Amino acid sequence: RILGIPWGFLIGAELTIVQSRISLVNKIQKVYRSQGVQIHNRHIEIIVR
Amino acid sequence: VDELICRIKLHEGDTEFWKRRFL
Repeated sequence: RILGIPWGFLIGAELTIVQSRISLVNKIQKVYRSQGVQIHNRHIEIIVR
Repeated sequence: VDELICRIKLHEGDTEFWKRRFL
């Protein structure tokens, strides 16, 4: 409702995807870090991509 | 009535306008 053609969909998808990736990695790493399991964010970022 | 419709402006393809509204 704010932006026009290939800007409402383009920018809206970027915001949703960036927000989803940040929360998905945090949620996954919250589980392993509470159990003392250390995994590099590289591996989780590959799955979440 | 159609006179009042005539003031509504479409901005399709105007990147500079959408950049201003993005800011």
